[PDB]
Amino acid sequence: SIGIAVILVGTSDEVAIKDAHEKDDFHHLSVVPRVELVAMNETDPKSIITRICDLMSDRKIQGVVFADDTDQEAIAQILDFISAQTLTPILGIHGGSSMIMADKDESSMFFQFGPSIEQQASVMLNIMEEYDWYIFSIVTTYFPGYQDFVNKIRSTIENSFVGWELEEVLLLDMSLDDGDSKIQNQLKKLQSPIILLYCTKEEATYIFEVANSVGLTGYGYTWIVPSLVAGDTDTVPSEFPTGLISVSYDEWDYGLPARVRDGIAIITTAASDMLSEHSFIPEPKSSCYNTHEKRIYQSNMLNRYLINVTFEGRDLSFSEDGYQMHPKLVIILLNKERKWERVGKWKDKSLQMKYYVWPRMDDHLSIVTLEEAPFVIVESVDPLSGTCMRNTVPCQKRIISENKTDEEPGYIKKCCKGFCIDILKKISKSVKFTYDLYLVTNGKHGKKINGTWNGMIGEVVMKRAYMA
Amino acid sequence: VKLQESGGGLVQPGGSLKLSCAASTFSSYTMSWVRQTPEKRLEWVAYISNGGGGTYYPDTVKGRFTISRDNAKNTLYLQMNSLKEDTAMYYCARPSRGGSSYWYFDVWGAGTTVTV
Amino acid sequence: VNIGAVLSTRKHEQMFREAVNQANKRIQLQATSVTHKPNAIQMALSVCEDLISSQVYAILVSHTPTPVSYTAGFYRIPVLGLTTRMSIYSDKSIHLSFLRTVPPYSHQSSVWFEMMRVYNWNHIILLVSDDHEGRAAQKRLETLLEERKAEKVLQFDPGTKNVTALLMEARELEARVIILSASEDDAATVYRAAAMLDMTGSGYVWLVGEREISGNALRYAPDGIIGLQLINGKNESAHISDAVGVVAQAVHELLEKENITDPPRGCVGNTNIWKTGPLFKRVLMSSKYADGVTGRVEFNEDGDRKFAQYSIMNLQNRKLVQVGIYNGTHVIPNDRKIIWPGGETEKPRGYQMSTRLKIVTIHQEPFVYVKPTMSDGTCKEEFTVNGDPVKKVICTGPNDTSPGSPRHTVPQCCYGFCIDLLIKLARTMQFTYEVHLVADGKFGTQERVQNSNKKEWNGMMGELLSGQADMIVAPLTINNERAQYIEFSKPFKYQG
Amino acid sequence: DIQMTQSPSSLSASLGGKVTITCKASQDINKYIAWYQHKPGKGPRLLIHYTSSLQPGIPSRFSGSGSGRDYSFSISNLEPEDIATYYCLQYDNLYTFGGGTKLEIK
Amino acid sequence: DIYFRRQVELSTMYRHMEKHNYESAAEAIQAVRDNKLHAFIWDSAVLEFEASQKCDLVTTGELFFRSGFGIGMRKDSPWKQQVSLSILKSHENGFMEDLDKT
Repeated sequence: SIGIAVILVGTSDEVAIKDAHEKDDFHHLSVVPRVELVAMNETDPKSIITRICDLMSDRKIQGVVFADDTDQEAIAQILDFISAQTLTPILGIHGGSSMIMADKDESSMFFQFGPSIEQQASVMLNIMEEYDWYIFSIVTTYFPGYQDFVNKIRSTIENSFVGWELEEVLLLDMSLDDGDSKIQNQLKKLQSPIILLYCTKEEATYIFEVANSVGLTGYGYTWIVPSLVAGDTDTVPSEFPTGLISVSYDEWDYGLPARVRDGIAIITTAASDMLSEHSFIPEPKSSCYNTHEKRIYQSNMLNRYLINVTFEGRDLSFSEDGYQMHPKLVIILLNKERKWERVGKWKDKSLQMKYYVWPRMDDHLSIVTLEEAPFVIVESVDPLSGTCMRNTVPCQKRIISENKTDEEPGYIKKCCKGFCIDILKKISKSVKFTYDLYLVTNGKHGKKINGTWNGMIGEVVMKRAYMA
Repeated sequence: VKLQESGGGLVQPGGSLKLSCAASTFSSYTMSWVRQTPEKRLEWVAYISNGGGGTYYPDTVKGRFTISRDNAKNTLYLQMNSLKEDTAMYYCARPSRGGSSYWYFDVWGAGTTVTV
Repeated sequence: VNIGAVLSTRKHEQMFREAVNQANKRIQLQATSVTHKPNAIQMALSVCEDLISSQVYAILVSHTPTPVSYTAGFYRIPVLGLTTRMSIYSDKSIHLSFLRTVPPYSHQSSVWFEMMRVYNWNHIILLVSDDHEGRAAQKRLETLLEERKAEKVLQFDPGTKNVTALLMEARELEARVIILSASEDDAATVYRAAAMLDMTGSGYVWLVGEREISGNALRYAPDGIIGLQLINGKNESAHISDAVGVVAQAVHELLEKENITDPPRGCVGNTNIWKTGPLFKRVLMSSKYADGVTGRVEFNEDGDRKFAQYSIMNLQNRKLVQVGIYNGTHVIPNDRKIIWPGGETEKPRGYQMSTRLKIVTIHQEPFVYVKPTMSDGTCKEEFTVNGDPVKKVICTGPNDTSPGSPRHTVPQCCYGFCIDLLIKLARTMQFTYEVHLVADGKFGTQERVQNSNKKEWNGMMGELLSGQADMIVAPLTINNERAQYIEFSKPFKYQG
Repeated sequence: DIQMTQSPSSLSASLGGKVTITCKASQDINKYIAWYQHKPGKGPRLLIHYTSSLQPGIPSRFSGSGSGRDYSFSISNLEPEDIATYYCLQYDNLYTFGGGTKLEIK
Repeated sequence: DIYFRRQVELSTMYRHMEKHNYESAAEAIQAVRDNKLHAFIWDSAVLEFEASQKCDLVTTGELFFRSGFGIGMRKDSPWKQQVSLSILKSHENGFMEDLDKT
């Protein structure tokens, strides 16, 4: 006998959603919860309020779940209104993002389900920190979450980033603007390649009209924006270029019925009896018109308990601004036919990328070397970052293994120093170069046996696009 | 899905008779069953959740009763000890809408007797 | 067109509709019914009992105004001025746009900053409670400081229970100017603890914000308090009249433009973002007015009036007499005879030149030694190789006597190179001085702490920055990073 | 746990009369009600939900009203296939039951 | 640590420095004589005194970062013109030569 709201989505399978949650055995905790389904598909504020507090007036309701299709603003802030008006816990939402910003003061609320915008920026650095490729651009249009975003990527890009170049670029606001005028002055600086900003889908279609007008669409560039602008769903216009990779947390998240079970478990596990030090009996609210001063003592004890609760290998927790504390993460998705194909999974801090090189990127060379005396020194990697600072060279060494699987060009990129590497870093700037540096495997460098050559000359005679 | 009881008896006065009720999806479905008085009262006997936890009784038969269930064979297990003054009929009842919570069944069993 | 309303004063609703017939000279208008209740939730229900006829209108009314800035900011419904003094309601992150008429509580920033140039330069310790109401004013006054010097600021969010410690620390600091911007119960709390500390008396107390006059505060203040008050800020009839005036000027100006399409008349079936919302924001943000009944009102980026006229008051302990007026540039009064209890001479600046200084040192031989004392407090008198008296001073040693976890401070005894040079400088320059050792012993450096964007200074130099001392006499090198804001001297020696 | 007590002891009525039996629990139930009927030796048949919501296959012969902890349930127009005994269920804590009554025909 | 962290060409040396640092001067001075630490980097105005009393260690010559220890004051205190004079006066009439001779 606890009151749990449902999900009102105008499409889905409420049977799988019912069945998923009803196998979580919440005994050994205090009373057992319950569910009551209803549905709506309209997205105005008034229908939302007169349904939420109608259900509040009928049932002794503890908490509220909600998700409709893919509208973020048409839910957000309205929820912060009803939560602070009712002093009752409310789950995080699907069908809009539960993200972009829980900016109001959660001293009477708190609802959320999602990674923070900075945990997304940290994993966005570690992803581009898998191969090369330091932070290029700055967020140009006005996110409301801009000054924290840039002051966190600035405050981490200096005290712990492995030799990064400058950011000659700033923030404008082309909403009040007449058109393509000040966006023309920012398309010059904007060097190569870049990082895209946080904007809207319609205004991305706008800024891509300006970028197509100047010539930034092809041109050898890539673009990272973490999903919230254009990748909200499986729908994209054809005016998006094939460089427009983007990371989210979700293709198997909230909408899943096991996620629904997880959401049921977070509110329900935080029992009043589980609060053994403060065995208080919750007196739920009557209706959405009064009884707001009765929860002054109850909700503060509840605010401390939602953070790290233990579950059945699914320890979900929230920050003060409502995020995880180990959020569910996905990798960047890319394709070229209207374009999101899945490439990855991230949990704690791992990446386990599907390829060790980015496809779609002649002056690209492979170069094969050998570890030896004062010429090419091979040392191990940093145990916190993987890359190399002074060396700044992959040296993707292959492993010889059992004769049932191929070699390992995903073995960890051992540092390579010496005198020839310092020569190579000058010879690259002398004309125009691009490395693909890797080691020999048979270990028979500079040998001619009966018929053939081995080692570095062995990979010379096999015409493998080489230097030595 | 249908429920059929078995294991009926009170052949020892004050003994222990493990009765059962098999089902033919019952794994996500909790269980609680019923004895009947000579005044026919559908008094409760025991309580399990669907997941084996939540082992409880009402105040009539507390202190003597050993409780289990098996969702593989879709069966319950509880030995009747303090029905020794009754000529009761027992049936099994599977509450609707599943879960470790409880709702209103139409999914009841068949009905068998327990006699001293 | 009609005109929505939120109840506040009934006869003001009568005169606005009477004023609409006046505004009919510019494109015809009417007004609708008005409602306000004690239930915020309900009033959020009854927004589209008024928004059904909101296909081409704007309305925002004063008295918290919380459920209406969010509702009529959904469909991009243009929101106008009112009577608010909070700061969450001027932010391009909470709501879209809702012009303003009265300047906020923090927005009286520059009347103080301009007062310094009116009399004499001052140094300001600024007391501010821990809320946005004050962090905004701090940021604004630091943006004013970053033009063309302030001691420190404090934190007192929940300050209403024996908060004399904070005021006890400001007594030690060298500052006679107090800036206090808090609530009236916090004003009745600081006035208690300063009277017990005699800072109401021989000290000075400067009295910021409009939340210091009204409330128990005027029961609890001495003669000579200076407060501020805006011109006609409680004449709400003058507000509703200038409201109907600035909308009558805005309607004729907006109706003459193109792409004048209107939002729908349904209130429970809309889902789109109506594109004439930004055109309404554009025509309102550029609406400079000639004159009304409230003085000339123009508009800033926050939709405030920016040209508010502020009335300068003073308490002669029998009435708050107003002495002068404000107009962007302050008008210089002439009946302004500012008192202090005090008498009349203690009105200008007045800085207390301290003669007792606090010195921080570190253990570094052969420059500065550290020795435990004898059993009677006074340490061992010794002699040199020549039999000369080794001049020592009693350094206050650390609490962390032994690098572990114990925190016990003891009188130790110190001597050496820097000690002798400090002796000569103190005899030369008339210094009363105390010497206490450093907290940890890491010579001062810079790093990013508290996992954010704050870089504080560890160790000794942080104790110089935080006001724990006033001179550093130690082997402290000269670097580019320390000399960013710390002035040095000719450096004793030359080494590498 | 919470325990219930129904009352009183009888459904003495003729063909098509009116009787009403009350759910009385030790604690507030918020209209947590059910109603079942069975022959001696046959097995229960559901009647009533939350808002006295009847069942498809169950006629409109059964109605009721009440709230909080006290509920009344009325039976009329009874055909003598309902030689039964009527029982009320509460589930605030895990399950709750009382005495209940049996039906006789005079 | 500021001088080493500032330079880019010495960065690998700084990366070798992070795993063995100490917290005070006397810890490393005692640790050099216990052969746990083959070398140490500090000021000359401490090591030339230490090489005259604890008579087992030696310096090795050249200098890198030539500066001098100065009096640290708060910014724009009014003593900034007095103490910059009297120090020079103490460098003129032979006071500091008596001080370091003592």
